[PDB]
Amino acid sequence: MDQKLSKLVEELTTSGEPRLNPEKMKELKKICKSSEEQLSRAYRLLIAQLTQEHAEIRLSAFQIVEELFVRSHQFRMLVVSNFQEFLELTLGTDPAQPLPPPREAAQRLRQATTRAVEGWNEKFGEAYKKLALGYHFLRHNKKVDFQD
Amino acid sequence: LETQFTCPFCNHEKSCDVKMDRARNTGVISCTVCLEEFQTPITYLSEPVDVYSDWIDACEAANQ
Amino acid sequence: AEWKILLSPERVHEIFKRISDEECFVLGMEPRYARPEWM
Amino acid sequence: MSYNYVVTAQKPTAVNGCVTGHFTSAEDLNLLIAKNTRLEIYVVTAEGLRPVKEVGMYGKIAVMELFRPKGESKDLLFILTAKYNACILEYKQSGESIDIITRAHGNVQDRIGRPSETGIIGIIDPECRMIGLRLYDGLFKVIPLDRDNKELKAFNIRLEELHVIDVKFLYGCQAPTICFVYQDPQGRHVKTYEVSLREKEFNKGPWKQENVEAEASMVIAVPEPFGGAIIIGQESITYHNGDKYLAIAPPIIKQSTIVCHNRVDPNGSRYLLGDMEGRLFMLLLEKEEVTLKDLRVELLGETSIAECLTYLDNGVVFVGSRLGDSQLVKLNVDSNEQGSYVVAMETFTNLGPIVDMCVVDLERQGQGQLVTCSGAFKEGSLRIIRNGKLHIRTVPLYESPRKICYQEVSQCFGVLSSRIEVQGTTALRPSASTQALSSSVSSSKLFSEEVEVHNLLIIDQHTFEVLHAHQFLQNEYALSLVSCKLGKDPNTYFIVGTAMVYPEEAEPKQGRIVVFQYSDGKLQTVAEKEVKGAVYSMVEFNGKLLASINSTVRLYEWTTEKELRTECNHYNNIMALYLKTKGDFILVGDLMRSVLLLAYKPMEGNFEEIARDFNPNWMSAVEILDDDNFLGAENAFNLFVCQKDSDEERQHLQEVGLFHLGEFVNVFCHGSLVMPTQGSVLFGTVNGMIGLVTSLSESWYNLLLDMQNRLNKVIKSVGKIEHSFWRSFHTERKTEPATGFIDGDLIESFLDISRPKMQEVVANATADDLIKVVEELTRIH
Amino acid sequence: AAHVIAEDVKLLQFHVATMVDNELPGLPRAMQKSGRPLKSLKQRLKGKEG
Amino acid sequence: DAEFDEGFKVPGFLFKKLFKYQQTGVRWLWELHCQQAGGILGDEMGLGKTIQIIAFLAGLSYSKIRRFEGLGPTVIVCPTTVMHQWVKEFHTWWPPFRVAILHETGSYTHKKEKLIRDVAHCHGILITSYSYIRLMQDDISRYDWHYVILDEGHKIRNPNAAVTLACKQFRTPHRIILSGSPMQNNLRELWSLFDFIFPGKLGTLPVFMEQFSVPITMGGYSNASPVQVKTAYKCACVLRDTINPYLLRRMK
Amino acid sequence: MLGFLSARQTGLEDPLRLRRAESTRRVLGLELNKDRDVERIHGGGINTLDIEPVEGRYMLSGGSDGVIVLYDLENSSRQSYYTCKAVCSIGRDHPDVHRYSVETVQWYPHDTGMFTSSSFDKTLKVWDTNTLQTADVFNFEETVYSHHMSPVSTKHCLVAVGTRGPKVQLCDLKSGSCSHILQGHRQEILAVSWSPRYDYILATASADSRVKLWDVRRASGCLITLDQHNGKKSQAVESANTAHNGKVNGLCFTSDGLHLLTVGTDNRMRLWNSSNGENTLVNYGKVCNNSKKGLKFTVSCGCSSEFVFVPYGSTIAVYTVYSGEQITMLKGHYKTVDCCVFQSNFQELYSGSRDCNILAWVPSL
Amino acid sequence: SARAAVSELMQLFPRGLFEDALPPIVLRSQVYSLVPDRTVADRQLKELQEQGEIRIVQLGFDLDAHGIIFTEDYRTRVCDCVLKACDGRPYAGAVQKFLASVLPACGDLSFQQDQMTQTFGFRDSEITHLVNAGVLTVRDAGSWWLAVPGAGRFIKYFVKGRQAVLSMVRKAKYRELLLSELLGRRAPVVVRLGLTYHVHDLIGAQLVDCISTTSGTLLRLPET
Ligand SMILES: Nc1ncnc2c1ncn2[C@@H]1O[C@H](COP(=O)(O)OP(=O)(O)O)[C@@H](O)[C@H]1O
Ligand SMILES: [Zn+2]
Repeated sequence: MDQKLSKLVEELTTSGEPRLNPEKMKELKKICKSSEEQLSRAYRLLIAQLTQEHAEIRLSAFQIVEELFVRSHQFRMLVVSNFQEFLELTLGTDPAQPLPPPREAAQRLRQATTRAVEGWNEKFGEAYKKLALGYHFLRHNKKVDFQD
Repeated sequence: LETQFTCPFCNHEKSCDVKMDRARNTGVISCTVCLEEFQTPITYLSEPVDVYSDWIDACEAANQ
Repeated sequence: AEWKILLSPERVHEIFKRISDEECFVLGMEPRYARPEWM
Repeated sequence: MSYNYVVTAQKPTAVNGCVTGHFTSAEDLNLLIAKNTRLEIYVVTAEGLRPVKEVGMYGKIAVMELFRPKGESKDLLFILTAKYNACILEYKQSGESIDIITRAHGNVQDRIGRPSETGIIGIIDPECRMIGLRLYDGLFKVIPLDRDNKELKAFNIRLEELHVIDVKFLYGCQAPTICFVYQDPQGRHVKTYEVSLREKEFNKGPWKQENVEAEASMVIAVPEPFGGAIIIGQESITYHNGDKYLAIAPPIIKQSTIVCHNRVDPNGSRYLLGDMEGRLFMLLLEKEEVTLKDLRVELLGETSIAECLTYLDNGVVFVGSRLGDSQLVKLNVDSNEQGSYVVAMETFTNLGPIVDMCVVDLERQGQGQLVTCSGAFKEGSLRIIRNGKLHIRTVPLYESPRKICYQEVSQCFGVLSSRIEVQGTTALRPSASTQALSSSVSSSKLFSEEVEVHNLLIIDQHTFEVLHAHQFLQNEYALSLVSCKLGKDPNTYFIVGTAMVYPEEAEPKQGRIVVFQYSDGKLQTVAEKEVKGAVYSMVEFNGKLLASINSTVRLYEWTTEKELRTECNHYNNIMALYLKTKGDFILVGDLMRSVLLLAYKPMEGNFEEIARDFNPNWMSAVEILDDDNFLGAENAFNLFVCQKDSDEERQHLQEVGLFHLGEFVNVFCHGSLVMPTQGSVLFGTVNGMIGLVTSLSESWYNLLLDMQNRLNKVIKSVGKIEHSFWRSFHTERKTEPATGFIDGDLIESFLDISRPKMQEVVANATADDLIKVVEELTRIH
Repeated sequence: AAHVIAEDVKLLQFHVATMVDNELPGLPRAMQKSGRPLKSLKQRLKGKEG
Repeated sequence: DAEFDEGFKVPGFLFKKLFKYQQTGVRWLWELHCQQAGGILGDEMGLGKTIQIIAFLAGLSYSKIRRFEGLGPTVIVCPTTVMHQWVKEFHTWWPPFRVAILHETGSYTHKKEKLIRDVAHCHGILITSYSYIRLMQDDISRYDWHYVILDEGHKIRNPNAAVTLACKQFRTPHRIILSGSPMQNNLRELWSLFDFIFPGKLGTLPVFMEQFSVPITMGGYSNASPVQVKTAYKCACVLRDTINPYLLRRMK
Repeated sequence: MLGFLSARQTGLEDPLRLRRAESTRRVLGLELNKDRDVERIHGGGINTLDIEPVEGRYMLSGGSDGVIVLYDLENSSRQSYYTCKAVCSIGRDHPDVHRYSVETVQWYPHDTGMFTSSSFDKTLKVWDTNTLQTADVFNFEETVYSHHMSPVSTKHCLVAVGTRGPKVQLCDLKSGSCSHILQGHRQEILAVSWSPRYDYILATASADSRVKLWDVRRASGCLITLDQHNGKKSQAVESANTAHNGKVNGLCFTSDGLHLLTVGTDNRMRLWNSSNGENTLVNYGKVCNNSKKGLKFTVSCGCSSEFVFVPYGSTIAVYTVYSGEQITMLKGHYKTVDCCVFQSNFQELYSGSRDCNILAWVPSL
Repeated sequence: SARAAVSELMQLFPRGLFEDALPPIVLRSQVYSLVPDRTVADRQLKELQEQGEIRIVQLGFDLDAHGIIFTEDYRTRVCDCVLKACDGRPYAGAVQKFLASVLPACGDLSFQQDQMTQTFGFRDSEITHLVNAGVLTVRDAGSWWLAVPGAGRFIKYFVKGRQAVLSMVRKAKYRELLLSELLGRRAPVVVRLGLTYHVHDLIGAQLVDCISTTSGTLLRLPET
């Protein structure tokens, strides 16, 4: 049951939709709720898609990741495992690895990920000490404007 | 003028080099040894020695 | 020797000194009156 | 800083080492038995053992080997101490005077090193040229004998294999040769080497390595006629001689591992073997013209669990047992019609590992009376102690006790007992739990090779017979036990904290508090309470039940519904194992944080960390002496006395007295065996030592300290071992000189020395006053 | 020292080179009294009046 | 027989003839040998040192202490003036030793190189003058010697003299220097000496100049400033601390 | 675990068994701070940490921004969860702060009344624990990459200093004589260590990629010459011949000074016997280092099997020393890790990285 | 045991591709692939090398490249090809002396000048004779590595094949790919040595993550 998952994430990502299609979003939600190794498979899909060079695609992948994060618990451990690389690819903290074009998509990704990090710190921050550390690290070492 | 400068922190001479991304009007200076990195805007007149001297003031100003 | 390595005369003499008569004859160094390691 | 006085109520009795030889005289057949700090000299008479001397080492006797150098009339004695005090001793009897002289002495401790897993092993070359010691991993300390040292100089020969299981010196070797079994990732192996003193290094062995049984755990050096050595595995037995490879697999040994051995014949054609189970076996080497032909194993019979045995003569074998009473037996040529050729000749009482103990004023006299959970698996028995000398009784259980408590209202003892079953499950022998007057099985709803079974045995405190045995659930361990009445109703209960043991988890996560009431000869299940962890300890606390779940100490209340209800919890604990009480103060013995003085606040109804010691000591007991003096015995055989200090600094307890008792204190208990000193707390130990600790006054402490200094200046130790060093507080990462304690034995030895020695000691009051004072100190025990 | 031997082989090389070729670009001329450099075997045979 | 720390035994009768200070010196010298470092005998002229060295060497060979069993092929660099004195003293005090002279006078009457080879293969004490070492440095420095005792080694104070560079070739760590005055003009002599016996201790030469030669020497001038005098005093104390173990300097 | 308690009470097994088994079981279950948090005082990354030897309470720490901070680790509060305060500090306003990143800081062994520190400003200041004033300095001609005082010497008090110059300095604290140098290396010396077993055996490693075990009493350079392939032939004293194929920026003697662990910029670690320098062919796989300066790591003590806590990128990688198993990886930092220390009393690890954080890993349950 | 593993891997060598001029070569990393216990693999390889069955040669293309060759394949191919192509030109005798004296004696990876000048009486002329034979190559001044004549062809093919295989894994989805899928796939023409050979090498050097899944062992690129 791996082909359909890859297909579905492919349509969700490659479409470049400004907003996720809710019906296939719900299909993904239900089908991922089916199994946990399949949840990891979806996570791997998202990580692979994030590296690909397009800001809109990365925005879609990050939005999916945020949905799963807020919805799933094991997904939280799984992503906060590599929170380092996740922040690197979304925030573009390393200048050596900037965010691809378009510029509008990159800025939207920046704003959305800042807000998502803030919300996660508010919600699960105590539950994942590494999240609190990452928030603080962003706030001071990188000086990310959370009020923007 | 010359381009490699003593790291202000690890005191290793000629260990800092600069990357002037003229596209974004931003230049980066990075200490290869201590991996310290300083970011700052540049204009079409700016030079590495101008960028470096922004770093030192940033170091001292924060060190106040 | 950059790809910035300060290459030494002894390295050079050892390298040259192994060259055979035929390759140096190809280079034009006539092997009998000019051997590249006597440089 | 605090003031205390310990003393030996009863010397240790278990044996950890015994060797037979000619030490007292060249002709004497001497049997030397090493009780923990007592080295008892006997002479093997035609019948029994004739005592000739007992002496006090300043050191736990770890190694003891008799050897006869070239030109030496009678065997010399070499003994090592756990603190690595080395000493060679010689028997010199000047008529009536028996003078154990110190030929050569010294200390051999390396400054830093990982003390080896299997403990110190000391072996001597058969030709008596050198002494080989294996103290630390990777090194092999070698002490030459030909180079006559009065100091025991040594040197180290690095050992490329780091995990050695056993090592022996091979016979029939022109140069000293060592065989050892070592463990590496590939499995267990055997190798040999050749020691070269001049080079101070090994050389290639007479024959190359070889792959052995997985559990090859012993090596037996065969004498010259056969040469080579014999490896004993858990399952098979083998013999190697470089080329000869004899292997056997007798199934009879598979049930229990062979732990000990002793050669019977001077030529070594006959060997004895004992297992943990106590079955005594015989190994017989068949020669062929000589070389080795065949290996044979035969069951001679069963004995006490033999930690160490030695054939004396004439079929007389001495069984030295650390777990049960030491035995003297006769090996019959003919079986005893039960497959057994062994018949018990003599038994020496051994208060086994005193796993738990309780004082009772039985008979309602003014004299205390101790009842101890002595013994072990098969030797499990109860001893009863009184002054009459110390009287000793016995009550065999044939199963290990774990805790004991007394219910005077019920006139019985709550004795946790446990047995082993091999298979559903089958009991190996008929024990006390299975032989009870009445029995029942727990049927709880909270939960739904060879295995252990736990039972609660209700014992008459008059006749010492099993009134009841309420067996527990399957895979349940009854850990702690207390007899008391809770809340406000008058019923005195037997409360049993338990745990759910399964092989798949290291830490039990499931346990239940069960309250029983023994009445009408029957144990009724009054109540229950599931908990999320084992209950390592419970104790009454002012009408309430203070129980110790894995890492949470909580106060339980006996509700009017006859049920447990938590009041409060405290969590800053690694593992709260040992608990004691006096007023609103508790003393929590952490597994490694060593104390936590928790005072219960009733006006709030919770706990407060009044203070804590931060030295990481691994506790084995705990007890409150006074309102502000706390005793604790760590696992490394030391006593430390913590006193409340005098800000947050007030939170730091202070270790005021430090002392190396040399034993493993299993239990403390307030009381006194008898009808100047304040308080009295008795402790049992692993080696059967029973001791008493008491307080003093300051001037008395100063005087006694001075007297001890004088005695040390005067009395000459066995191995020239300085007393202060012997009693110095010692740990793997620390070492401090003893303070705040007055060694009982040394002071009480003031009497048995001659008048010039007192006058020398009392060179600065008179000797008679000190004689009176030491008599008074002797009075308490 | 690595840097001292670097300098001393630099100096031996310098002396040989200025023995057969004194006028090198950037490098200093081997000096002599009266304020004048030396004359190498290449100046002996360079040009007019060589 | 006198018994030292580990295994060094000197015959008792030989020990008896020695004075207190000389036997103290023998103990110190064997301690040096234990550390495997060189040393200088600082005893003033005539306090008696050839006796000390002969006693130590005889005890070492006698002790059979552990390449070399006991004493290996040594060499004694001495000025020409005292060579036969050396031979006489060796014969008187320890006649077991084979002492063979490498000199034109000599006692060989054949190729010298044969003599050096034979002494090396015989564990003998070869004596020679500085001139042969300067000339035969190739031949001397190939035989895996054991000791390189320098009698009146203060000749070596010139760091770059041919004799100095010649004698600084022996690879053994046991280097002995005999001179009651191991500094005669200035600190550079001290430097070269401790270069020969313990190459690392004082730093490289220029470092040594900067660190001690200037603050010490310049502070002794009549016009020295008091602060500079205290500086020189400090540095002198430090240097004496540094070099203390390796000079044994008893006065008359 | 109850079986161990039974065996210990009955005298079946020595208490040693339980102690070391439990210590190992705690080290395996190590994970990020449930119940600690280190106060934040450093503006830059933390280059070094050094828990005191005796009583293991106080913990120096040397920041990349020149400040030293002295911590307290004991939970003086009454709560289950607390923080490690800072006791004092050699701040930036102290008259004797280092002008640059502090590269090494070490307690004085045998007594907490002192601590030594080194920095890239070519100075090795010798502080007082109590008065907090630099009671000495050794000024050097090149930057000081690392130092180390002997951990066992009751006699000598030398202080090896490995600088960017090829000379190993041996300063003394007893009357200060910084002249001594060990001749033989060829480039920068990125790490030095004293043997814990033998007083005088110093092992230094240099960017020219070989480690050399000196004896500092001798006058014959080095003793042993570490060679990857441990072939038959022998060599003189140089930094050459490749203990590693790249810069060697790490050293650690195992707990009792027998072997010798060396990480190097060729992404390898090697366990060498330290009696004969014999590469014992344990391997550990591919351990990532690319630090251009010294790399600090540690080994456990009082555990049944011996571990090593080697930084690995931004993660601490735990291996078993003698077997090479990769037990686990600790993933809690965001930049490269630079120093880790081990608290042998309670089997706890503290880790410092460039991200200006000092995390605590404590055993769970 | 490593001995088996090297045997099977040596079978995978396509001898025909190098017209039997080159003895078959196995990379130590591939030995790690079949023997996961890296330490035991190294110990047993050292055991074999001491016994003299195999030689280890520094291939140079990576500092961690040690090629493993059976000693008899080495002797056979070198004697045959070198002496045939060099019948008459002088270094044939010198190479014969080398194969007769050094290789049976010391299996060491590098050769230093002192050893050949003294222990083996080789001259500078003979050392140059060897160097032109391809049998030695310069490590340093007066230092040389053992070598196989003609190894450059194999090195070039191996390098291009490795990078091609890594690229193929990269271009698969996730940067992931199942091992069976890779092996069954049609090999690129650049990959001249066969895919199993290169796959073992990649797995052994930890260049590719081996993930045991329900469908088999998946290849994933570790995150760089
Ligand atoms: N214990 C002694 N017994 C006999 N002669 C001695 C003794 N001590 C010193 N001498 C003699 O004193 C003289 C000076 O000693 P020597 O070592 O030759 O000169 P210096 O003391 O200047 O080195 C020698 O002749 C020596 O034999
Ligand atoms: Zn820097």
